[PDB]
Amino acid sequence: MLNVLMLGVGQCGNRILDAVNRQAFGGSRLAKSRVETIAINTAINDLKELKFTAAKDRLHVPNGVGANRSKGKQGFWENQEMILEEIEKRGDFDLIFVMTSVSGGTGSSFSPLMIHELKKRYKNATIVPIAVLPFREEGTIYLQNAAFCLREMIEVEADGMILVDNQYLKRFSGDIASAYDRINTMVAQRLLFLIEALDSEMLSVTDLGDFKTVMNGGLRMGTLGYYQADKKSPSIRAAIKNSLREVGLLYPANVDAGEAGRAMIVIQGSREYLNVDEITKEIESLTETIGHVFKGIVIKKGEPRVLSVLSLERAPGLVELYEKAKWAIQEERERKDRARSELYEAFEQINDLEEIYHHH
Ligand SMILES: Nc1nc2c(ncn2[C@@H]2O[C@H](COP(=O)(O)OP(=O)(O)O)[C@@H](O)[C@H]2O)c(=O)[nH]1
Repeated sequence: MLNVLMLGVGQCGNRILDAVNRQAFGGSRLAKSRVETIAINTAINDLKELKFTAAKDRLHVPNGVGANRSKGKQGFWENQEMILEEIEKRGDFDLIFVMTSVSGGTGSSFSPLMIHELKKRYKNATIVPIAVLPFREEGTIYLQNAAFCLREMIEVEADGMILVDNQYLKRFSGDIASAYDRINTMVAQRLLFLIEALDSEMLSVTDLGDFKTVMNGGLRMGTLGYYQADKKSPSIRAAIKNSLREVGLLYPANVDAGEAGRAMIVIQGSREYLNVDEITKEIESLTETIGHVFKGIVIKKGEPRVLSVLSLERAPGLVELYEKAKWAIQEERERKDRARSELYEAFEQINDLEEIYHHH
């Protein structure tokens, strides 16, 4: 009943979309809503490396952006109609995910621009960016791009934003390909669960209302939490708590500290595991630390799993990111003053030397 569009923009966005398509193939098999996916990139090598995305869903936008957001923005304007045309060919959508890193040149610049245009064309749509944050010790440009991208995302007034923190989720040491795969798999798993949840309880598109209410609360930024219980311990209470603890989140929000203002908790699993009274009692507990909590139960054969959609009131982790971008930009300037300073100093040294020379 739900028309969903997923747009993976830039390399990171492309790879997340590919993980979505990967996992979606498995979901399709079990089945015995329309979900469109477009991977958008200015680098054709990236689109070539995709493995589970149909050729028709790979959109090359000609023309080198690198990590230059200015060039990215220019690139978008030059190809804006072509990009939007590709989207409009696929009909109407009720729900749009725009997936990108905030640190590159293509994803981070196209995405806020694209959302602006999409909001005009699909006024009734729920449009949700999935914003992937850089590794802590990624370079200066990555941090700077991140800071300005996040600003534009808020400015463009989408329906909230799901934060994905590469640093917190970072695994496999120097094996960045494995790190990306773990992260991308977690994002895709959560998004697919989210879409399933929204689609199964749906009688009308206005049923996206509660989700929008959460996403538009507080800072208008949030994240997804997740926990799959095992057969041994199917406790819903534990399952609910574990999806709300940092280790369960895509971004390390501290729920116990009251950083989350709103939440949607979805419990999915075999009917025999689902005690409505118990679930209700657990949700009531959350209102201690979380202002408004909505809940959904989805019956589907399996050991229970929980998805949490959190909305943030506070995000100290993002402030830390901003300060590091700031510290970075500044250090480059001081490095340029010390060079001018030693050069001025050298000239004064030479003057004394020449003056000593002319006196002999
Ligand atoms: N989680 C995740 N992060 C990625 C992936 N690829 C790149 N990144 C991160 O995304 C940022 C680079 O942006 P990228 O999408 O590669 O640049 P773009 O193609 O110009 O938009 C850096 O912070 C990378 O660490 C990926 O597959 N998964």
